[PDB]
Amino acid sequence: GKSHGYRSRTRYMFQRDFRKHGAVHLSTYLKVYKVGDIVDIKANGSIQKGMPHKFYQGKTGVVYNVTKSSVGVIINKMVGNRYLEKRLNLRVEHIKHSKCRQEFLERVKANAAKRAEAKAQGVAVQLKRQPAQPRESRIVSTEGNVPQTLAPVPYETFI
Amino acid sequence: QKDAKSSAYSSRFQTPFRRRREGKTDYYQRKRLVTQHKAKYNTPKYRLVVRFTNKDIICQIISSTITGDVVLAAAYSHELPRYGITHGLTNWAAAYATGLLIARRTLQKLGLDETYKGVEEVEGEYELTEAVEDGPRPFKVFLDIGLQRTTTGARVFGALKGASDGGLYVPHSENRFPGWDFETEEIDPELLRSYIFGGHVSQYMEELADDDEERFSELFKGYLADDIDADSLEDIYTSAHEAIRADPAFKPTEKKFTKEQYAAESKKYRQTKLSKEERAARVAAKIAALAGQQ
Amino acid sequence: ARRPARCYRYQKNKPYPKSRYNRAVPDSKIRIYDLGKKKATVDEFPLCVHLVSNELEQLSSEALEAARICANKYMTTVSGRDAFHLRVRVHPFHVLRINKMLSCAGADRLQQGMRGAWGKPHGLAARVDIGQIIFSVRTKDSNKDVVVEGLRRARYKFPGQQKIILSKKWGFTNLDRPEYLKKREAGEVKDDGAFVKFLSKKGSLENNIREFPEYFAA
Amino acid sequence: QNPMRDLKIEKLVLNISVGESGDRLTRASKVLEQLSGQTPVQSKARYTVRTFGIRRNEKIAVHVTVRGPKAEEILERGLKVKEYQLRDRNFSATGNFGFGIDEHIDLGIKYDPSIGIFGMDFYVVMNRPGARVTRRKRCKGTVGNSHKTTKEDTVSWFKQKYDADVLDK
Amino acid sequence: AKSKNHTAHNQTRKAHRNGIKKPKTYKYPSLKGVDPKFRRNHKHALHGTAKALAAAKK
RNA sequence: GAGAACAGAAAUCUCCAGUAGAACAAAAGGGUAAAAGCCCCCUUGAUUUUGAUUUUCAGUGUGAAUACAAACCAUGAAAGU
RNA sequence: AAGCUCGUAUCAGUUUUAUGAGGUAAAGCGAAUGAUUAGAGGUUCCGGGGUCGAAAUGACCUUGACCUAUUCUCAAACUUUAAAUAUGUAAGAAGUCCUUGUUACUUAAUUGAACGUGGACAUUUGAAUGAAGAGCUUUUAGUGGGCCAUUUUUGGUAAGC
RNA sequence: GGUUGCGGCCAUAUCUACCAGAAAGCACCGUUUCCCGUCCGAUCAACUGUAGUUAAGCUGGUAAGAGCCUGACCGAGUAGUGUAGUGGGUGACCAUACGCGAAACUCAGGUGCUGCAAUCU
Repeated sequence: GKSHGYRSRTRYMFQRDFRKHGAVHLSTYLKVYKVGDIVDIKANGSIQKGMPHKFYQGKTGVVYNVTKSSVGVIINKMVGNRYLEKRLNLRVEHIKHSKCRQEFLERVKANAAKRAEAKAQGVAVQLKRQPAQPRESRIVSTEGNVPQTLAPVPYETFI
Repeated sequence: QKDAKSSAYSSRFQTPFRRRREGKTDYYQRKRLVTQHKAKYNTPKYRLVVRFTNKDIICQIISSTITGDVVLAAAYSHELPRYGITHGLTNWAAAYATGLLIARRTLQKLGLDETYKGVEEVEGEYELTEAVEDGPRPFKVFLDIGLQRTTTGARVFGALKGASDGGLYVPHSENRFPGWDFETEEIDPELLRSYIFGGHVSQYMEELADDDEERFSELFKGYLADDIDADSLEDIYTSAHEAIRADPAFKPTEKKFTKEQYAAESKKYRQTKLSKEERAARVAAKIAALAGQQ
Repeated sequence: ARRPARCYRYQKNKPYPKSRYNRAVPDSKIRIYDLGKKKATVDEFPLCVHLVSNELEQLSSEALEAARICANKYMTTVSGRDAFHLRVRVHPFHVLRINKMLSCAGADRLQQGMRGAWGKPHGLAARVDIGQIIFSVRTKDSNKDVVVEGLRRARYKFPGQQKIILSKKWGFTNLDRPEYLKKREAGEVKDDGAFVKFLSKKGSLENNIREFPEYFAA
Repeated sequence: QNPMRDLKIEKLVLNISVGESGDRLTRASKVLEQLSGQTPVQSKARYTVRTFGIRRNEKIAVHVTVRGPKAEEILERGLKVKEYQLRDRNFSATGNFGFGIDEHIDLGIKYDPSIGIFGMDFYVVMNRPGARVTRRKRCKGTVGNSHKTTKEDTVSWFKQKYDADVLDK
Repeated sequence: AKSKNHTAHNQTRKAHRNGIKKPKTYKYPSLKGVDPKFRRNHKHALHGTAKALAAAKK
């Protein structure tokens, strides 16, 4: 018959790594996790206590409560036509700080800095971000770069 | 030829970290010694680090950070001579004094010298450092011994008893001190009290100072030259115990040099890499010499 | 007794090899893959002729056997027993399956139709892609017309389309004739039983002097 | 050079592998007791063979590790049985040599009528000072190849001491 | 008589008519599943600030 | 792989090599090496009180599990478990 | 269907930027596992045979395994590497920065943790495009036999299976 | 810069064969009276730093070394793949249009960096 357990179809998903098996480095435990920190959930096969479900591998969440050795995470889960709020308890081995939020914070610092310097002269610093614009004109010169003409090649078997 | 490994075996070998390869860090235990309760977000889980080596006793208090472990206080046994200890810096009594030298030293810079005086009279009673009323909840540190094995009478635990007598709140049990009884689950303080003062080396001084002289002249010679006898083996350590409490200030040394001349004299005795151009010119010469039919 | 090759010409199923999940299969009906002067050295056979596949299909292990014998017989009786070395490049590794049904009248009572229709092994086959070499024969340049006719005759034993192509490479190596010739004038090549070992600049220098000595005694 | 790379014996092992368990080992250990001076320990059985008649953990053998001057003391008088000749085949690649004897009646325990007659499997392990880096828990390293005992080094040391000699090979 | 066993057909298209949007995000989320030890502390700390501010803003 | 009386391809003993090519009840897959493996010591934390949560899902039940809170202990020098 | 609260926003079957996750396609086997073609070179105190030998840990020829460097070909339940298309999170005012009040939790320590007090930063206020109004509630119908096409894919020789 | 104590990243740090290492330190190294564990003071418990030795450990260097790491218009815009056509072909399959784009191979380079403290001609 059919077989739907907790770790069904997780063969390669919780497979450890290439050449990284064994005890985990202690930067994973030295970390400090606050309420409201944005985290991603990558499991660790060695640590069996406090593993998440397969459904949350690679899913990013936010910390709501913190415990002695583990951490609670808020996850929104698509079921039906909606998002149902899901709460997970995870040891800090299967949780790592989401770096996605981080580059926005460094953007705020420059964004706050540029406005502060701009108001001294009022130049409309244009703090927004722009997408990649179409290129503008240029002059390409042929000193020592004279064009060389290429032609289609005939057929050969090479075997 | 026999100890030849294929490229298939070598490629897939995952090396131990760097100090598992040196047999230096029992990471399985260290994982317990530095991992903090998360709700204590940034509190440093300090650690009484005593590591035993030939000809020296090393005592340091260490916490752990991601970029590396941090030490605030260090006590050694080669700095005990300032208290009048030049012989036997590697016994259970010197391993005691360092636990007392560090305790005053680490409590100095913490400002907790006025309180938590510890056990001023040396008696050997198993007594934890009690928490004083409306006081700063005395300083808490923990042993790590590493790969050394815990037994009864091990000299790693002269450092702990040397620390609690200094006021450091180190949790411990009384069953691993020398003098503990296996038949009846208790310890006799009198026999332990001697070992604080060197009880084991005490009687062996006078018992063979007169019976055997050929041996007693080869070793224990420094005691003979310095005229140290068995009866004075206790009051010299009493001076140190009151010397530790007097000046734990831990003045540094002069190094007889600076950091620059230490490197400058050592840069000329090392060996350096061979240049990429030099390697190829070394390859070409060997071809023309060896394969060139002389 | 055996189904026509029509029924398994196309790659419809995933590869089904022999493993611990089959544990019982009929053995391959081709077991010899080297013919002629397989003992020959590298440099007596400068010519290579290939028979390539222009289709994505499956060749039966037993069609390979029939093709092998026909090409072997012609070249032996015309060119000589030791004038060539014939290698069947592709090996049959795919297991075919049959769902046995009763061929007698009244069969519709005891065969359960399509229920539980997972078939049993009754044959093997090879899987060949576009341009995959099927046969590679190495011989002397004077033997061109013979081995071409040999593969042309063996081409009649295979389903689909096949091409006969001269190889730019020297024998069974992967270097073309001018490159092998300039790597043979120096000490860069060392004879083996049928292949040749090439010198390379990576490795310990003392080893590279023990083998290919004339490369350095210039 | 050669300041502290002298060859000295690590230990001396005596093995007596009986095919059965019973009253023999009780007295087979007695000849080990008096000859060595130290009590021996039994050897269990790792797996059943059902042809030697040995069961799981049936205490089929007994052996004792001897170290120090007594092992040297046992070796010389024990090797006196072998009349001071020895095959080089008895020497191993890693640098260990030994010998076996039948009828221990020759030495020490001369007949001891209660125990009976028994043989021994002598074995001598050599090393040089510094071998504990392979044993010590901290900084457990590997001896260098210069300091490593060789098969020819063991046989040469065997000639000089005891003035012994080696057999054909 | 046999029938169809299971398909997900037309299930995603039904899900986009009244679709699958993220529900909401409120400020001051619930305290369900929080460490009780910190929660008892929170009440006592909360009362102290409220009473202290009440006296200052009496 | 090299060696030792009976003793050989399989007894027991020694050394060297050895990233798991063994074992961890069973099915298989992950995991695990100063251990999660093998041996020794002590004990019942396979205890007590009700809550939250994951899985399957209707965000029902049942089973399994996760991290907690309030007691009583075991072990260990201790960190901790 | 009835509406309800608001009036362009806590929006979106889309793209961009930044950051994750994955083990498929391909690829690979002079890399682990397993399968698999061919010879070459070596060693047996320790494989089977023929020759010279009473035998030797004596020698010679062959066959079997064993080791080394190669060689041909592969895998749904093999894999070092590893796409495409898909998939989670973020792109602000519920933000950022500064000072300090509470606590029965935590720390050696007014050390931290959470919540607040006071102050500063407003229309390029923090990518694109669009928004047809947005968010919410109650109730109730029918349906709960499906089928076809390109692409992916399993069983079957196949099938308007 | 060497060394030691404690670590961070966990091979650019590993493995094989050699060479060298001044000072200090680590080290090997001596003993069983003392507490402690063994068949065995071998590991270790305990003691001395004195009778000694750099032989090993460790560090560095060497090798057209093995492994590993880095980069490349090196293979290669190749394999593969999203999207399109009343394209081609009996079929198997293939070409074309708008996009994304490997791996093996080849070549070149490299073979630990670093935090706190103490300590060193």
